[PDB]
Amino acid sequence: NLTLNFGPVLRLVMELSGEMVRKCDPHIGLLHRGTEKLIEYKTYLQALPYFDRLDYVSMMCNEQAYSLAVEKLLNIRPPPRAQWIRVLFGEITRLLNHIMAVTTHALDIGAMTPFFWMFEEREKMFEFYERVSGARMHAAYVRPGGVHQDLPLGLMDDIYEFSKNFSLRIDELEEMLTNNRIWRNRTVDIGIVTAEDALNYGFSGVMLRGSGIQWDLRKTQPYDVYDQVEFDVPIGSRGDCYDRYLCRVEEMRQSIRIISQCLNKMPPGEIKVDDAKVSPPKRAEMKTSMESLIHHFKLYTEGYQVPPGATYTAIEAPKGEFGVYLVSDGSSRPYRCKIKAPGFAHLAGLDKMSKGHMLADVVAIIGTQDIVFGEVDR
Amino acid sequence: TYKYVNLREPSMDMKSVTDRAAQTLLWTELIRGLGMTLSYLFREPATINYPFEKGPLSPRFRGEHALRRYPSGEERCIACKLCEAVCPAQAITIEAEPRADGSRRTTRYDIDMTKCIYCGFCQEACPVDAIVEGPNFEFSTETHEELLYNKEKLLNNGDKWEAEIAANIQADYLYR
Amino acid sequence: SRGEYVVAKLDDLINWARRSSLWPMTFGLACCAVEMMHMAAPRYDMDRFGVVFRASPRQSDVMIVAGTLTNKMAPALRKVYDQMPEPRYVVSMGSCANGGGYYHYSYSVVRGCDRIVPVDIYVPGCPPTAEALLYGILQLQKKIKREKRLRIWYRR
Amino acid sequence: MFMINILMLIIPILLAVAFLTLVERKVLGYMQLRKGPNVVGPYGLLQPIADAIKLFIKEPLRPATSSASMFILAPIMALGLALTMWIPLPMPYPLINMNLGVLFMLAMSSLAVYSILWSGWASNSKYALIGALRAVAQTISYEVTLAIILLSVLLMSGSFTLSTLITTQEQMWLILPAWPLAMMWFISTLAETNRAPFDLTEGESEGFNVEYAAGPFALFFMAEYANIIMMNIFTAILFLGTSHNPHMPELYTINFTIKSLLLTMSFLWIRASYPRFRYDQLMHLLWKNFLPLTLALCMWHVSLPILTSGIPPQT
Amino acid sequence: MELLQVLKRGLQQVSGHGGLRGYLRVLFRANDVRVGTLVGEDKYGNKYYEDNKQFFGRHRWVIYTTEMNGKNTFWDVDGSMVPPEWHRWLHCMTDDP
Amino acid sequence: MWFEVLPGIAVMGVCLFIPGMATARIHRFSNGGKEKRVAHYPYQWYLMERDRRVSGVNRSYVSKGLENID
Amino acid sequence: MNLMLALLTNFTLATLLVIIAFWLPQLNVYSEKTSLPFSMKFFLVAITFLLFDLEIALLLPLPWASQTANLNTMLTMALFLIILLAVSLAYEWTQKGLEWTE
Ligand SMILES: CCCCCCCCCCCCCCCCCC(=O)OC[C@H](COP(=O)([O-])OCC[N+](C)(C)C)OC(=O)CCCCCCCCCCCCCCCCC
Ligand SMILES: CCCCCCCCCCCC(=O)OC[C@H](COP(=O)(O)OCC[N+](C)(C)C)OC(=O)CCCCCCCCCCC
Ligand code: SF4
Ligand code: SF4
Ligand code: SF4
Repeated sequence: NLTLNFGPVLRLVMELSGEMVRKCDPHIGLLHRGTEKLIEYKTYLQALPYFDRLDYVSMMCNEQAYSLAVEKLLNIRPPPRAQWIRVLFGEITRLLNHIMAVTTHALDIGAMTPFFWMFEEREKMFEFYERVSGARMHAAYVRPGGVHQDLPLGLMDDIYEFSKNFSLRIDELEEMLTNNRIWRNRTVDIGIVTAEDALNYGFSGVMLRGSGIQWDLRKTQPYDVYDQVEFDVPIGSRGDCYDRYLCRVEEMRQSIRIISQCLNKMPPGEIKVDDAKVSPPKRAEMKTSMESLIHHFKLYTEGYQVPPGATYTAIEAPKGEFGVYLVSDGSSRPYRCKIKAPGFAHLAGLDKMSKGHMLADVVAIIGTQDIVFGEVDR
Repeated sequence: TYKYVNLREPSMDMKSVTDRAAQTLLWTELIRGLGMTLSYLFREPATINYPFEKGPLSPRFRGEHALRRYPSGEERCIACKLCEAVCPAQAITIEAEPRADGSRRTTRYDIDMTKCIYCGFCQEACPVDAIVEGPNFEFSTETHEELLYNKEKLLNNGDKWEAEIAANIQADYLYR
Repeated sequence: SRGEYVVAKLDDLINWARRSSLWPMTFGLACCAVEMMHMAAPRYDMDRFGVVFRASPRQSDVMIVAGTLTNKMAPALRKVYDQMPEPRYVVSMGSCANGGGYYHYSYSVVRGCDRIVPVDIYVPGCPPTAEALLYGILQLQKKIKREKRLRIWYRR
Repeated sequence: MFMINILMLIIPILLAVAFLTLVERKVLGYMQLRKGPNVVGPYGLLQPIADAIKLFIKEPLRPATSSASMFILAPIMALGLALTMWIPLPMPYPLINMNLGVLFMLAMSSLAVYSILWSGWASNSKYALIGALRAVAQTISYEVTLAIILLSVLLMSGSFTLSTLITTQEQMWLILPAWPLAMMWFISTLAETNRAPFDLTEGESEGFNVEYAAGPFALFFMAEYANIIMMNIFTAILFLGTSHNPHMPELYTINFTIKSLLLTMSFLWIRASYPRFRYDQLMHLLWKNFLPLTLALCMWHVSLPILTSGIPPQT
Repeated sequence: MELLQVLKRGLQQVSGHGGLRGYLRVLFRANDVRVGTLVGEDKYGNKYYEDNKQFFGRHRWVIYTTEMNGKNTFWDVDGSMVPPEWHRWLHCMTDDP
Repeated sequence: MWFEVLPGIAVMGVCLFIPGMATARIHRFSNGGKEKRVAHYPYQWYLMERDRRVSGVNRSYVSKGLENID
Repeated sequence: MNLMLALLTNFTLATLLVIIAFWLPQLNVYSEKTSLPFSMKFFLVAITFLLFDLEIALLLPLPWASQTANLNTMLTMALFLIILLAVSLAYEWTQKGLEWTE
């Protein structure tokens, strides 16, 4: 057969028989940076920014996974307002990831116009990030114990104004793709996964719901305040790229539904756990109280000690089940931090999903898995 | 709760089959796509006229690191190394000694701006608001060595941007 | 007039053309590529300066190294640079490409892309905002405007 | 006076091509919520000049080619034939008034497929040659519908002369009686010219000119963009005929030009709206959708004049 | 009619910039010929304008000075030429110039 | 705004207008103010050659009326 | 004579642009660089186009053929040729000849 080394950050070594794909062998590691080994040399607060940079399209959903794991070991609970902010920006982040997933997928197979319409919406959502953290992408805003700062006055009104119009933006995306026969030809019956294969290959997220499996960690194993919001889980029926595209577009509509409830049900209170041995005190009291300055000093040099133990904490990140197996030895630095990137199991199944398809279908299959190589390689 | 995205049966009554035949032969749904992009042609573009117009920012924006002073001109930094100990990228290098008048001040304060991840942890950890991230985001250089700031560059930034750093801190110090 | 004056106007014309048609080849390796995509998005619309969104490497005039350059990827990046027709410029975007950034002390990260290829503009940030990258492209255009290729040739 | 006439044809074609790149980049920009080139010159009018100068002073890219003579022949053939397809066009008076003008344009466009084929050979890249074979297969496939569709429209005109299409449409555009053919003719010109949604040669992650960069690449680009205008001018003469007043020829040219620009703009309009076909899917469009309908409509358009007593004149 | 008063705005931009020379200067220096309210001028010669009927992002802009610190900036303008006091107002970190 | 696309379209239109305007005016300049004679079939060519001989000058676009008849 | 002079100009102009485009770049004097398996489906599409092309050659003279007094004979032969061209397409279609899956 013909062997093609589609070099670059992905290197596909395919074995083509005519126009069909007989074997796809992804070569990864072109973005492997040793994140897991670096985390062992950092305190728990110092390792938080490393998680913005794994799935760098869903930055504030990666922080939440790490924060839930450290909080579980710490045996603390973030305050209720901090949990609504974490569920509000979890869904804003899911809109960010699903815009990048659908439109980049569309741009790969030719449709270049929806990318520019929706990346203006991403630009406005990057402003919400920058008004709570000061950074457009790598906020480092969700932390063990809550969030760094409180929402500035006027943000929630600006989130409301953005959310009113966003359904119309999705409807314009659907006027270009959903019924367009050319798009349906590129996605329908492409990359079919049986529900039993999807479970055994470690798939998660819409890679399961696209095959009809009724599973969503936000509803089966809820975290923060997802048990207090009402939304629907879109389920596919054919297991193909088209159904996975409709699940993602429908999840954006449900994210707007959740954002509508977070804005109304946002409670008052503080935004980080009122325990100064875990969360630093306010600067006003760090400059007046002896205890506060001691605890500020030691939380920013040594860090908080975490009891010995090991947790596997997972969330329903936009890409899929994102989790961390975090091992504490009692000190202020993690002993082990294994990162479970959902795309790692998905991309491992590209070979199976590409059997019996043409070379141009491999581009559509990689798009439907929603692969970002920050998390695949870590 | 859940919903089905693609679990509908197309009608087989003659009218519906002919409605689908018209769509296939007369390209009706491909012509809605043309209508949706003709709409955008007559919408005003979202482009701004950079560099004469700038993208909006907030007082929390994290930009170029800078070293500040008290209203008397005395440096705020008292060489405590909390910023150095918390920098995730290990980008701060500090050395200190007793100044000529007995004060506790740095003889070295370097930031490798190519190691820095612009995270703002240093300005969180400083008890005297000495090191901050100013609002500047236009300091691209032509050589790698211009991004290795020493204490003079950082003090120059503070004198250069104090008028704007002070007003950004005044607008946001009550949230921190 | 003097020969320098005549050959200085031709220098301006070719300098003007080259900075008005900067076609970039973006090595999108990590998160800094998202901000590169935001510079092409409507708000900044890099295509209005003449900077096409994405050109093929053999048609490209500038290479934007936007992300972490790992040892495994280093030889690939050099090969693309060696195949760029001249004149060719490199823009280092973000801390990872500048000096390794957050992963400077890693066993599998090149400590700055300027160990593999020569760099013309360094753009600081993690990531630089789309406006900061645009400010760096407009600085590369100003750097092309100051070239004196024909003056050096004339005075040789 | 004839040599002046040729230059009054060649030069404006290349300037029309030059500023079609600008118009394409702005039109896509405004459909994409952008602005497009608006810095280099006022409203971007100097952007085409900047690109031209830049390309023609960039370092040559030519690697080792096995048929260097074939490397130079492909751009010459592509650009020589692209200009040669303009000489019979009535606008309203043709440069070369041919009795068989329609056949002449089919013949010349069936030779431009050699430029694709020769460039694939002269690239010394087994993966560039595969790309050229796909590009050739698509082009010749859609030449079948162009000839049969064109033959069906001439059975109402009565001759292969391009100027007789003006007379045939003096009462009514041929699109009204032949809109089914116009629909397929129009899409064939897209596939023939390798434009979106049929530009699988630009499947970056999914061209044969890669071995050309700057210089010769600029010439292939001009040939391709010159054919888009020519095809859309051919479409206007064939299905949107303009009234010709012998005493005011310039009235024809204004109306004829406006039609040919709108059709050219619609090519940009289409490129901004759709994803692209797989290679097999654009073949199945031709062999299993267009060809069955084109053959059926050729039978109908041979018999229709006979059964209505509407056979056109031979002269 | 709205069609006519669109052309009124087009002409009033020529006069709003001080004539044809001023209209051309702003067209070629800044690629924009909009007219806004003058908010202030800094000690380096940069003029700052405002138009709150424009959408957020284009409602504030600076026309850079033609000479700053002994450098000819007629064609060479830089985003870093904005002094810190106006930098805050130009990037919408505040509402008060 | 969308009307900023028009200046580029205007240049294309003028460039595409020249070929058809130039041909019309050059034909009338070269053929005594008349359209260029169309001869697609050999009968039309025979008459054009007959006009060239009748012209007195060797040009077929010079017509002779009822003034060469006695 | 006009057509001969028209073709000469177009290819001479194209030839001049090609050579200068190859040589005009070669004055910057840049630094020295110092640096298929046969598919039977591509052949079948090329052959099928040829046989359809030869049928199109026989159909091209139809505009002239409709000016004859034997219209009953001409229309029969014209429809016979087009129909036989459809039969070829039907035959290749049913024999999996138009497919691209291996
Ligand atoms: C008494 C009357 C007797 C004579 C009547 C003769 C006519 C009768 C009516 C015939 C039906 C009309 C035929 C139309 C052509 C159908 C072609 C076809 O096969 O379509 C299905 C084809 C294929 O449809 P499909 O992909 O969904 O699949 C069909 C077959 N199955 C389902 C089995 C797989 O669709 C297309 O052709 C779309 C091609 C892509 C188009 C992208 C560009 C769109 C641009 C839109 C603008 C076009 C404007 C055109 C105007 C130009 C003006 C100059
Ligand atoms: C006779 C030899 C042929 C070349 C003729 C000169 C063309 C090159 C100059 C334009 C680029 C330029 O100069 O850039 C833009 C300039 C301003 O440049 P600046 O910032 O003042 O330059 C600073 C000094 N530098 C450049 C060394 C760093 O805008 C102008 O006012 C130019 C607009 C008028 C251009 C008219 C062109 C007419 C020639 C057409 C046929 C070639
Ligand atoms: S912003 Fe972050 S990376 Fe930069 S110096 Fe401060 S702590 Fe270090
Ligand atoms: S900048 Fe602040 S935290 Fe760092 S050494 Fe000085 S006083 Fe301590
Ligand atoms: S510099 Fe920052 S944003 Fe850019 S690739 Fe590295 S970690 Fe990501």
